[PDB]
Amino acid sequence: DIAGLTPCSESKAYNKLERKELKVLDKRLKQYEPGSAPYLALQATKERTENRFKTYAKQGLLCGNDGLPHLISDPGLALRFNHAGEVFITFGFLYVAGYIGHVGRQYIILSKEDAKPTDKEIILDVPLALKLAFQGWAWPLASIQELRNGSLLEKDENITVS
Amino acid sequence: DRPLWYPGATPPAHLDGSMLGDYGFDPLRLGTNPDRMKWFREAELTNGRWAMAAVVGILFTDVFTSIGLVGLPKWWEAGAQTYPIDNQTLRTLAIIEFLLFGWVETKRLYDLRNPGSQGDGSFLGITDGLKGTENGYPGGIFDPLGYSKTSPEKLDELQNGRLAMLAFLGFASTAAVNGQGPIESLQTHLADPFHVTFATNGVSIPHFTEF
Amino acid sequence: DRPLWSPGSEPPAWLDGSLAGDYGFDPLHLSEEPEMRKWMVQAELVHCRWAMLGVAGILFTSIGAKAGGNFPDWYDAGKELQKNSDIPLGSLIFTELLLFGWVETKRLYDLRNPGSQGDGSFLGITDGLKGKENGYPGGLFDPMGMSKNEASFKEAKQKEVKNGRLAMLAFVGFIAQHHATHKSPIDNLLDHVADPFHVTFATNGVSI
Amino acid sequence: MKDFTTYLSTAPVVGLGWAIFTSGLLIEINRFFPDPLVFSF
Amino acid sequence: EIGPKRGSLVKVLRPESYWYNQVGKVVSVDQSGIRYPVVVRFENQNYAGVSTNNYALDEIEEVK
Ligand code: CLA
Ligand code: CLA
Ligand code: CLA
Ligand code: CLA
Ligand code: CLA
Ligand SMILES: CC(/C=C/C=C(C)/C=C/[C@@]12O[C@]1(C)C[C@@H](O)CC2(C)C)=C\C=C\C=C(C)\C=C\C=C(C)\C=C\[C@@]12O[C@]1(C)C[C@@H](O)CC2(C)C
Repeated sequence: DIAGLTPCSESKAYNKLERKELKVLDKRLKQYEPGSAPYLALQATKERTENRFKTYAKQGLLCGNDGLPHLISDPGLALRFNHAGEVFITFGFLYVAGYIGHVGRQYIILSKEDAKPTDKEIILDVPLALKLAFQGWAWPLASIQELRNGSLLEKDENITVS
Repeated sequence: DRPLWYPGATPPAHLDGSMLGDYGFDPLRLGTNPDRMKWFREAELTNGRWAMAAVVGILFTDVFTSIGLVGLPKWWEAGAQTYPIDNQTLRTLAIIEFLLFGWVETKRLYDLRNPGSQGDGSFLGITDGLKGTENGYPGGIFDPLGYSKTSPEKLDELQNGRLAMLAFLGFASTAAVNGQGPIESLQTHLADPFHVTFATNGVSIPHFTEF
Repeated sequence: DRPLWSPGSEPPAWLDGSLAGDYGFDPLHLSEEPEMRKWMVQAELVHCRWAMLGVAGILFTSIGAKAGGNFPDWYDAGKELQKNSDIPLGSLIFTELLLFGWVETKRLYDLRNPGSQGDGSFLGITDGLKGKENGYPGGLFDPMGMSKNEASFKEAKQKEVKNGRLAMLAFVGFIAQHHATHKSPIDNLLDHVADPFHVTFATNGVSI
Repeated sequence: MKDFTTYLSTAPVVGLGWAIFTSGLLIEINRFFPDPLVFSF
Repeated sequence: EIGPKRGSLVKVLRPESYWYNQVGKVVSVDQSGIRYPVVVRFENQNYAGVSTNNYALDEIEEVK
């Protein structure tokens, strides 16, 4: 009940929308036999809709004036209340993104220490790429240990015109 | 130095050098840098040293609790039962813990950067006794059993510490999928060894085969 | 100089006839590289051994079921043997996976590092636990000293490959005749000899 | 055989190995686990 | 004789060249008193497509 919003568990617009979708899906049930493939498909879609509304609700998710769930993003404001899960868990993307970056940077540096590193880019060295992909699980430790040693950057060896 | 974690085809690069509990296990090659290796061994020593005290504080009390000697709560609710007593302070334990712990943690920190950097003009009169022998291995702290000639006692220390770390991870995971204690989950494993198993007792892996 | 898989054809360059059960049949050029050949030979040997054990077990339980015992057929055997069992699924699955992880990991590292597990690591076993050939271990898996004679070991290796290939070719046939007749393999064999002219693969509705 | 396995390292290793793996992983995750709008905390 | 050793990697110091602050291998050094005798060769091509150029003696520095 922050930023003027209300929990999805006590909102009339949320229930109104839920019944609307359950009704528009149920209107298509009369056009088919009670035991065929379109009937089974429509029944599976109805079960998924009921489960999603139940899953979206009772999990601290709150909506505002229209039944649509809103998301709290300020840390602290999302930590003082049970709203950390909605967007404060940015560390999942940061982990996968840093994993991709560390694997690519390790492949660029290692491949450059070879005669003509070009054809190694158009024709990947798959045993070296697979070995470097499964070796970068602890990428933040390698990043902090490669920064203190100064092996992450260059001093002044850049094609500049400044 | 000690037996390899695998029987073959796994030759490390920076693990050839002598070290305490050297088993040659480093697949991600994290300790390639010498300074980072020297810092990671201290981190492993501190983590194992505190995990040992934590696992004995949980397991040793759980033995008497399951037998019936004491009426103390389990570890997952020992915190929820200490503060409801009438004579127990508020949540100031975290602050006094942070202050009194940071005071000695910074001494141990400045000792790693500059080994034996405890000058005479720092403490009152024990300003000379804090000169540790090696990094992570001091002398004036411990009083007996340490003036021997052969160091592989540290191997027992490191092996007990690694087993303790793995044990605490099992304590936090077993009590997260079953809601019981370690010996409470161990005693039931002795009764039915095929029924209470992580593959089928707790919701660990999605096994849905109920034909 | 040796009988080939296609009389009149020519065998490849990387198949001289020194391999166990060599016949020169490799049209898709697989196992041309030395490492790929080293991996493919072990894959064939492990497949031959598992196929021989599985076919022998299927024929044993099928013959016992035809004789009168309480044995289920080869197909749907796991369904009716799990409903009345105290061993729970999932636990049994991971128990099998846990034991097979240890065995197959030691066998894999024996292939990448030939003669490496026999170094006193696993409970102090030095003489055994070290293979003699590519996919032919020794020391512990040879109770009878039948491998200490090359003149008989070569012929016995040839017999193992030629029997395993027929066994896996038979296992593929077990699935086909089951899916085509919904009967036991020993029931299909006894029904074929009862009427070799009328019943066959062409008079069963399916596969026409 | 060496030429075929080296041919398989140009454009398929990046446009059909990773693409098929990543697409199949995200699709199977969204298939067994239905539609995820929060960390379910 | 006046230029650097033939075959030694050098660094370019011409502030308006495509290989500024780069490392190039010296292929030959002329001994006729010309303005730009040190001829170098670089692994990476320029915007035009060439990979070699000749610099003077003052705009050539040793690598790092
Ligand atoms: C050496 C430590 C150790 C020991 C003795 C045990 C023992 C036990 N565990 Mg546990 N566990 C451990 C570590 C350990 N665990 C760790 C580190 C984790 C986090 C991944 C877990 C997570 C876990 C869960 C989720 C569950 C158990 C459960 C159980 C009980 C049934 C066995 C089972 O289901 O498979 C065990 C599952 C594992 C993941 C352990 C296998 C791999 C470990 C880490 C290898 C270590 C073994 C060691 C090398 C050899 C044994 C040493 C011992 C003789 C001292 C059993 C008494 C189940 C239970 O409570 O039954 C109701 C259960 O649900 N464990
Ligand atoms: C239009 C201009 C242009 C073009 C044509 C290219 C083209 C290329 N760039 Mg480039 N680039 C450009 C502009 C351009 N760039 C610009 C403006 C910049 C900024 C200055 C860069 C900076 C840049 C960098 C930093 C890099 C490239 C790289 C590459 C190469 C990528 C090869 C690849 O597919 O990646 C790889 C794609 C992948 C998906 C690799 C993942 C492989 C997985 C892990 C293998 C696993 C698959 C598995 C075995 C299959 C099993 C599946 C099974 C389950 C079915 C490629 C030839 C990269 C390179 O050098 O290649 C290595 C490189 O790192 N570029
Ligand atoms: C793994 C290689 C790699 C790495 C480590 C980086 C890293 C970086 N890039 Mg970059 N980039 C790459 C590839 C890479 N790039 C490629 C291939 C392109 C051409 C499409 C670009 C085009 C690009 C632009 C236009 C810009 C950057 C910028 C940046 C910086 C800002 C962070 C960012 O994420 O921007 C965004 C990065 C992208 C949008 C590229 C995403 C495409 C994927 C991730 C690249 C595929 C890499 C491949 C799989 C690696 C092969 C693995 C190997 C095992 C075979 C950062 C240092 C920004 C900058 O200038 O610095 C501040 C910027 O403006 N990049
Ligand atoms: C391993 C050898 C082998 C043997 C001994 C048999 C034997 C038999 N099969 Mg069978 N089959 C086999 C392989 C084999 N099959 C394979 C690989 C397939 C998959 C294509 C099939 C698919 C199959 C079907 C669908 C059916 C049978 C049926 C039968 C029975 C009647 C004969 C018939 O009409 O089959 C048909 C003959 C063939 C399909 C030709 C297969 C020839 C393969 C390549 C083996 C040849 C190797 C070797 C020369 C023969 C063995 C030597 C010696 C032991 C005789 C009979 C007892 C029928 C049955 O169930 O009886 C009621 C039935 O309908 N089989
Ligand atoms: C059906 C015919 C066909 C098609 C549609 C393509 C299409 C493509 N080729 Mg290929 N090629 C073909 C035939 C074909 N080729 C043949 C016969 C050969 C000779 C064997 C080659 C040899 C060849 C080489 C050597 C290369 C290509 C490359 C490329 C890609 C252009 C580069 C780019 O996207 O920017 C670059 C993209 C980035 C820098 C960012 C990296 C992230 C990317 C987007 C992830 C990779 C996913 C992939 C491109 C998308 C799916 C691919 C699709 C085929 C399913 C492109 C998608 C280049 C390539 O590998 O792509 C990198 C390249 O190096 N081709
Ligand atoms: C046939 C087979 C492989 C065939 C491969 C062929 C022809 C390949 C041919 C070629 O490659 C060459 C050579 C050269 C290439 O250039 C070209 C081609 C043309 C590609 C494998 C079978 C391999 C078959 C195996 C390994 C079977 C094992 C069976 C087991 C274990 C049984 C388990 C049971 O569970 C059941 C099923 C039922 C339960 O009731 C009972 C129990 C016993 C529990």
